[PDB]
Amino acid sequence: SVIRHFLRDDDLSPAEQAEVLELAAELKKDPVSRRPLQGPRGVAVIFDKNSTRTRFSFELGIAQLGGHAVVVDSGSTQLGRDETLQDTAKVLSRYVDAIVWRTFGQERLDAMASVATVPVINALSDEFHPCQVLADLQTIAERKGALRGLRLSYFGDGANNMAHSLLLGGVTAGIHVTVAAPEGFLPDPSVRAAAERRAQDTGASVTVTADAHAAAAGADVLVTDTWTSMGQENDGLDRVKPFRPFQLNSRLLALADSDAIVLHCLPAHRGDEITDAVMDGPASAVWDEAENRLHAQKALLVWLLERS
Amino acid sequence: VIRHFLRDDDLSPAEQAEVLELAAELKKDPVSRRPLQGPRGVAVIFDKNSTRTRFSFELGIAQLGGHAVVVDSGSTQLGRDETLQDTAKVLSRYVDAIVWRTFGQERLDAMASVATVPVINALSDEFHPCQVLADLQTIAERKGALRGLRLSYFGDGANNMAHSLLLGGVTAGIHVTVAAPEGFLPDPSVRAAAERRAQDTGASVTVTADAHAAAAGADVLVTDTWTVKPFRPFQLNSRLLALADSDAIVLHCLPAHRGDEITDAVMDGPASAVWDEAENRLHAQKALLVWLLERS
Amino acid sequence: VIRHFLRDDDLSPAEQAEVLELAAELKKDPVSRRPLQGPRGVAVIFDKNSTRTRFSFELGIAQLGGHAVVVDSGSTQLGRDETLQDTAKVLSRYVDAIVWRTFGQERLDAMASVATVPVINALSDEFHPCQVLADLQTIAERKGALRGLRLSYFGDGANNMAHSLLLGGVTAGIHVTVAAPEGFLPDPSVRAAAERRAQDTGASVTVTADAHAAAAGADVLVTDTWTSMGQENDGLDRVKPFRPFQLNSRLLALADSDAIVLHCLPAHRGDEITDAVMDGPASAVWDEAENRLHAQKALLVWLLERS
Ligand SMILES: FC(F)(F)c1cc(Br)c2nc[nH]c2c1
Repeated sequence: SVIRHFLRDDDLSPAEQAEVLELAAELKKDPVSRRPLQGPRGVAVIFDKNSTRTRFSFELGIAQLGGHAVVVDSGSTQLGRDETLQDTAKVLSRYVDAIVWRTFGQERLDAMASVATVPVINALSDEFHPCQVLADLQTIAERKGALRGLRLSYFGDGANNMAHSLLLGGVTAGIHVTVAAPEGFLPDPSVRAAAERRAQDTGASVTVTADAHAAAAGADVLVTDTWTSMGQENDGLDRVKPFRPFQLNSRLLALADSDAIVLHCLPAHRGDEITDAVMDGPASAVWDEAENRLHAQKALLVWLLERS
Repeated sequence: VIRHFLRDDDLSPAEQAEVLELAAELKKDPVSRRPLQGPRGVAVIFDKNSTRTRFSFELGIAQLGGHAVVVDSGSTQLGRDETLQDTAKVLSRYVDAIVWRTFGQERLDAMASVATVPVINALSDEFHPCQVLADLQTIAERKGALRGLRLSYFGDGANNMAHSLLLGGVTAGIHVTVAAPEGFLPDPSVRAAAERRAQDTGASVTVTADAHAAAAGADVLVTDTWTVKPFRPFQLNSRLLALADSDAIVLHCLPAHRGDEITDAVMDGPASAVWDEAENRLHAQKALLVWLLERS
Repeated sequence: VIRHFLRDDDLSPAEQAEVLELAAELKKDPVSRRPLQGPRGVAVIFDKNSTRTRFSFELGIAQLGGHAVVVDSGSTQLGRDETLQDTAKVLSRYVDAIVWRTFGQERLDAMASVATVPVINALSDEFHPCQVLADLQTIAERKGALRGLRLSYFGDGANNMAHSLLLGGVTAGIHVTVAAPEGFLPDPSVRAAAERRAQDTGASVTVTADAHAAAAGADVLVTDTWTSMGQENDGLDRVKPFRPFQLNSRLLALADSDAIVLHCLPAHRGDEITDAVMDGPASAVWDEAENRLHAQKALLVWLLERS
């Protein structure tokens, strides 16, 4: 049987992503009804950098599937350094049934997935955050119903992991995705081209614009994220001035549909990419969105384990 | 309607009695209560590591059917853009309770006003209320009724054990004496809260520099590490112990620096209940969790 | 009496055979034994971290129905804050067994002298007895009966793997050879203990600087890294003396044609072992690594029922 991995959002076809999201809704209703890891079987959860959301959602989600998460800070273990990556993956494949890895370069994930004989999941990387976007899609479906044909606009740094994954995962769900970002901060060209091609299959579309007002108008869903990740703090750029016109504020939200909702991958810098009034107001779905990391990641793991 | 346990007086006298009864029932049947079956999650967060706090809470939560997500001090420095209100809101979607070892009471109070699940003070600078629940469980199983008993704490009277022994002690009806040198006395608002609670239970509060009179007729003698000249007269030694009531029991929340605040002869002797006391952290904290969860 | 496992000879030949049989049974049926159901707790304490030791113990304890409380080295180190005796007395109230990776053997002996639960040496400076249980399980599943096999270890002859292959090997009736350069020889007390145990089992102990002689006709070839972190600053050139003892294709070709190769991992490819040997048909290093899980579960089951 071919071993399935989930490193980027387009690793699932449109029909596959729909199966995962339906399973996420089922598991939210009945959270201990699927026990593929009963035993317990192990799952490795490896961090090159920590995250409250990633830690809590995976460790508890794996336990609720009957399994046992072994949670490792790769800084402490010096992964890749004390032995080859291939040697590590061969031994992991003997102790666990899946590998969940938060790491930086996408090439590292690809390397691990090409040698491991268990599913590899990208918990969060520099280029993609596909588990967050599964949770986002679950949240949108909860509140709006059918995903096909919705209009979603993302604002801020157009080349970070959330911009890339909202493009790929959004068009895989049939959502028309707009990225509003200033010049110099636009999506990676190969990611954009992949999203445009996948959008053809689903009847969705990809738009990239510097006009925040135009991106917000008529939108069903508005999304933003922090303007700067940790690796970019020393990149030499002013990472405030280019982004101020793209702030998700009350004025911008008033341009979207009356029933629009707001999403934000945590953490948030209130006053930069998003204001208190929007973050804490009635259109915000950020806390359900964070909860749904637990359910959507469980669904992904059930689905990958069962097909591998 | 969400109950928290940040200081000993957060429990009324009747409520503390319920928790201690539950601790005794759970010591006898440790897997008979499964409110976290699933597993449901509990966060166990350390701003500063505490190995013995981690053992008792992590195993206790598991024996309730749950799964402890244990976060050590290394991640205390939250990353860029992380807050406390937002952390509390997210934790409340993943876990059914939050156990937190932090420093200032201000931080505990802040988490508790935002979180929609119970918050437990695992250990703080001002109070150690889970240790005192275990201490009261230890006294009761060895001596029976706590009301009327006479307890004396020796040493640093300004630290978290002195404060919690005052508040939790008088909540149980114990006559509490702190014996401490001049610069190391209870915080005055804590002392006043304890004097107030004591009127409801028939207990009392005494603060003295006279170790001999604190030990004289004591039923329970407690000490704790000092951190050093001002504490030497309060050393819990063979000599003070002779002054107490017969069958008096000695407590010490660990670790002990043998030959500083307490002697080998007292700690290894037949008055010592220090090992049962340490075990009872497990039972008393499980009881507290069961009790908080069913009211929240 | 409470049984501890601090060194390989803590098990008699008969008891070691019982543990290894249990490891084969647990490999077949990994969740059929639940002595820690509840869960009961097991302490897994690291004075220095070992990730593969963490994985195997943490999952193994869970599959016995228990809950491992894992303490990494980022906590205040045992012994500094209170006596080891005091710490052992508290641990004994919280858990049913203590698994500990520490440094000198006297710390293990101290903890076991007072603990009322079994103490297991996860890994120490002098011995690695759980790794050698996994090694023996691997050899037995690749070779059948252990008695009379010839095993040669190459490299630093005084590290924990050399000492444990000597002790655990002769306990199983294996003729053990340590091939090491002058000045890196087994501890004499350990060599004498292995020589005495070998009289009971028909085994033998050989120590030699002749790598070629040690490889010739061997059934099992073993090596390990030449240097631990603790040794990086010891002032020795820790490469030149060891290159004649590299486990490479030429050395392997001297052994029996059905010989297998073990390495407790991690490996430094190109130093103590070559890519060709470690990725070739004689290598059993991946089954070896997996068997840490099964052999340590067997040990825990066995110690818990005898204590
Ligand atoms: F699979 C093993 F063996 F347990 C493992 C896992 C990790 Br994550 C590691 N990081 C450095 N060495 C490692 C070894």
